Amino acid sequence: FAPIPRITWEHREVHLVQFHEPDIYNYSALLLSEDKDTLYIGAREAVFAVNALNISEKQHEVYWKVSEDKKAKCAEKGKSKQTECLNYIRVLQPLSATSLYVCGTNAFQPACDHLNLTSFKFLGKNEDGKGRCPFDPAHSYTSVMVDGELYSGTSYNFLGSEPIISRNSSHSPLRTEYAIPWLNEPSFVFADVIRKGEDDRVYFFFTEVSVEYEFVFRVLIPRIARVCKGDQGGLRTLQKKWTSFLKARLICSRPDSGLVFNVLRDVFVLRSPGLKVPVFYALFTPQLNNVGLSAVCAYNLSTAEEVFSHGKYMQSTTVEQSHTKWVRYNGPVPKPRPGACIDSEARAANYTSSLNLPDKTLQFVKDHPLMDDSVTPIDNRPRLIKKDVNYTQIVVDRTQALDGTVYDVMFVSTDRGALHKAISLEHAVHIIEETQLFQDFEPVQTLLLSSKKGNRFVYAGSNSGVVQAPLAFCGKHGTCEDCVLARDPYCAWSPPTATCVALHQTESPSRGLIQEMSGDASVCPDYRQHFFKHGGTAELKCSQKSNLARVFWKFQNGVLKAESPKYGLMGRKNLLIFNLSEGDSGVYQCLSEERVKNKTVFQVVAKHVLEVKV
Amino acid sequence: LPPTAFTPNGTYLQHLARDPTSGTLYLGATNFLFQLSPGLQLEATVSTGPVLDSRDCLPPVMPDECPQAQPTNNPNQLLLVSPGALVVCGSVHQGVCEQRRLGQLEQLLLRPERPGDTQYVAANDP
Ligand SMILES: *[C@@H]1O[C@H](CO)[C@@H](O[C@@H]2O[C@H](CO)[C@@H](O[C@@H]3O[C@H](CO)[C@@H](O)[C@H](O)[C@@H]3O)[C@H](O)[C@H]2NC(C)=O)[C@H](O)[C@H]1NC(C)=O
Ligand SMILES: *[C@@H]1O[C@H](CO)[C@@H](O[C@@H]2O[C@H](CO)[C@@H](O[C@@H]3O[C@H](CO)[C@@H](O)[C@H](O)[C@@H]3O)[C@H](O)[C@H]2NC(C)=O)[C@H](O)[C@H]1NC(C)=O
Ligand SMILES: *[C@@H]1O[C@H](CO)[C@@H](O[C@@H]2O[C@H](CO)[C@@H](O)[C@H](O)[C@H]2NC(C)=O)[C@H](O)[C@H]1NC(C)=O
Ligand SMILES: *[C@@H]1O[C@H](CO)[C@@H](O[C@@H]2O[C@H](CO)[C@@H](O)[C@H](O)[C@H]2NC(C)=O)[C@H](O)[C@H]1NC(C)=O
Ligand SMILES: *[C@@H]1O[C@H](CO)[C@@H](O[C@@H]2O[C@H](CO)[C@@H](O)[C@H](O)[C@H]2NC(C)=O)[C@H](O)[C@H]1NC(C)=O
Ligand SMILES: *[C@@H]1O[C@H](CO)[C@@H](O)[C@H](O)[C@H]1NC(C)=O
Repeated sequence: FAPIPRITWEHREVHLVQFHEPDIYNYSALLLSEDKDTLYIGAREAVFAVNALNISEKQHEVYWKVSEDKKAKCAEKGKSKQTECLNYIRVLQPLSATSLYVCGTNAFQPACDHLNLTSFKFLGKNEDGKGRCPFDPAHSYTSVMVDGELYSGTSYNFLGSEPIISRNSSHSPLRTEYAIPWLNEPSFVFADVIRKGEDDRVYFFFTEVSVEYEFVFRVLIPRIARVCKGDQGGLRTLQKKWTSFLKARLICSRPDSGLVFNVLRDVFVLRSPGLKVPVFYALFTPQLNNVGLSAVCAYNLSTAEEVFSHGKYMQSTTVEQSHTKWVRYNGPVPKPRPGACIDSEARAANYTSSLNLPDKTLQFVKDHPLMDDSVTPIDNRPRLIKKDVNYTQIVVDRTQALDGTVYDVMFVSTDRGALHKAISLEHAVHIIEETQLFQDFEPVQTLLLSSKKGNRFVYAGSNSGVVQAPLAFCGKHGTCEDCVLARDPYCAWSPPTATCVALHQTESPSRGLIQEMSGDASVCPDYRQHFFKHGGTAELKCSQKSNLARVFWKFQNGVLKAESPKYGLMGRKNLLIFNLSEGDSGVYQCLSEERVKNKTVFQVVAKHVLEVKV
Repeated sequence: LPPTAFTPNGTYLQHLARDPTSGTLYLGATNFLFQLSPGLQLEATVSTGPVLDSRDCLPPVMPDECPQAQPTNNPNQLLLVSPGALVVCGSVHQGVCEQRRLGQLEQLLLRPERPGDTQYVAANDP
């Protein structure tokens, strides 16, 4: 299990910019512009444009509030008039340079519209968002705009009994089948297009009730799925339906410890400036006995692609003679491959679209959407497993250290408004710091990263507002030792400026900078006076930031024992000399000790010169 | 004078439908459709099969796309009189249906040229 966050930053001790509109709640949708300087917020009954560099600067505002006759219609359907019967923005996507595509629950009448960016006024397109947007603010939902066409995963109805992964195309509308083999009680988590003869694919991530597994209760299972951008459906069968829909198990577990995380919470696509293949960073929690635990598994796209392209499918079979069981299909697979895209191979066999695929192949995919092979993580284990924390959303920044060693920086939000910064150091997790983003411990519902030159920020939304944080707080570190010991690839010590700087931001010289991810503060170069009355009591204040260090006191060059009657420890860090007399005068030193590898790192926290009067 | 029985040769009967209007009876049989008077007088006969078929294949059954197509008999799956037409669904070709003129069983009104999965009506198996 991952250790405790090395340093805890109170909302008070760091520079965090906040945004909220009075009487406006549920800041669940976040979208930043092309230029990255304008962040758009989708809340309950409102859409805003804020300066992404200072979220507190409100630029534009637009509302989409529900009428009383629509609220009462919703309430008459036994829903909560002042809770669920309101317009929760669920779809906030780029449409053009001059517009956004917006959908809201709208007292259970999913409605879509175009937000005119030049005016920040809605165009009144008033489209029926049934299938595109959920009815209930409680229902799961995911959407990705690909080539001005919305690819959405949510419920097709009011009750949330009909799930749907569909494309609102207008030219070629396509949707999933309303069948258990296709989708079995899913809870949508994330979707994105993975761009390139070879066609683009639109991946979907969700948790659904498993068909392959049987246990005491119904077992959930994380799913990775994909569809082909060029899909047009089948001609005779799969009319207006996906022909390219294949899914597989997403497995996040440490078995030598019986830890299985079968509930997917978030998915982030690490788009490597260097690496040609994207890495999905997926966030999971266990369905069973969650108390709570969180795990972060990283999946190489190539792995998943290997399953969808060459993996054996699963067959459903009748078993004695009213039951259905699912097993590996070892029978003959049709050609062209069921679920495959219109690639170079297909085009050679005179196949231009799904509309001209053989009925043999189309029937196969319709009856075999599920793959036998699981999609496994890189190094076949989670990147991080944490206890006593319920992680909510994830973002990852691939950063180059001073050394040139590349670290994948994990920003993980909690259900209590906190953000953890973690890196997988040499075969062990290091949680650099934790920051309390929300003073009200509101769970971070959404998280969004901008790693772009200048505007390097993380944006977190909750029901109470939005928070803007940098990727590091290098300046909070006082000494070179403190700067190095942090083991943050973002932070380096600058001897000329006598400040711990943010490497890859500051205008300090690279060649003349200090950073050691080993934590060996050895690479570094290197008195509060008091006058108290006789008989009186002294409180010598001492504090440090490491949650992984312990402090001890020293008087007259010896390790002082804070025991009654002469001594006491107030708050485990502040020394208390009780009965002051001639001999108590002199130097009192507060020291810290923290283990890095095998070695211990002692640091002098406080220096005190106590003088007792006569 | 009028028949007291109807015993078609070289077939088995599946369904009967009476036209409330005219009294006309229609009979759904293996590879046959019959139109009888209310007095059981045979008025019209329509062939419904055998056809090249396979439950694994979709209509229109093309030999090049369905090499396992073999001659199949066509027991009547559904036979109902509607105000406009006689509704006819077979066991063959995925349970596809058609509409025939009432009183002119021979006259086809509607039989979709190229049907899709959403038009496979009846059980494709007797
Ligand atoms: C994600 O999965 C892909 C799929 O294989 C990984 O890519 C491949 O990794 C192998 C392993 O070495 C590469 O093979 C060889 O690399 C050595 C190293 O220099 C080279 O000397 C050999 O001649 C050969 O190239 C293979 O080329 C490479 N292919 C691609 C497209 O990347 C990828 O590394 C995985 N990424 C992660 C983070 O797991
Ligand atoms: C949108 O944001 C608002 C802002 O907090 C959320 O409001 C909160 O709603 C919950 C109920 O869902 C309130 O909890 C209470 O639950 C008990 C259990 O029965 C009930 O008896 C109480 O009357 C109350 O409803 C919570 O107090 C309330 N917060 C505030 C400040 O009023 C709202 O739930 C969010 N909606 C979504 C879909 O996230
Ligand atoms: C989007 O909003 C802009 C903002 O007004 C609209 O711009 C006006 O467009 C009309 C022509 O249609 C011009 O005559 C006005 O002078 C424009 N005013 C401004 C301030 O630019 C634009 O038309 C809107 N687009 C749509 C589709 O409604
Ligand atoms: C969602 O589907 C609707 C259904 O057609 C799309 O609506 C058409 O939109 C185009 C402009 O993009 C208009 O020119 C057509 O006249 C519209 N037709 C109808 C019936 O609405 C809509 O654009 C789709 N939206 C997205 C984001 O894909
Ligand atoms: C982690 O999240 C779980 C829920 O997923 C929390 O468990 C709930 O805690 C509340 C607090 O009293 C209880 O009323 C609920 O009955 C609990 N539900 C379940 C299923 O246990 C858990 O406390 C959270 N723990 C941490 C460390 O975040
Ligand atoms: C932007 O941030 C600065 C930093 O303190 C603040 O002074 C300024 O008022 C903020 N702008 C707005 C509109 O809040």
